[PDB]
Amino acid sequence: RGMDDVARHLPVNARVPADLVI
Amino acid sequence: AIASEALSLLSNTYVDGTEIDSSLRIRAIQQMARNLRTVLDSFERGTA
Repeated sequence: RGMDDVARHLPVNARVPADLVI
Repeated sequence: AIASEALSLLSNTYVDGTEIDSSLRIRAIQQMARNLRTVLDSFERGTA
């Protein structure tokens, strides 16, 4: 997939109307 | 327990400075440090 961050070794949130139960 | 052809790499280097042998030296170092990372808490778990 990347190989680059391993080949060196060797934003927003909206609110929803929901139904919350525990 | 470590296997055959596993500490013989960690003793000396049969080659002269090859990268794959750096990878093959950092793999055995981990296979020998990980077991220690368990047995250093195993004899604390014995007290449990």
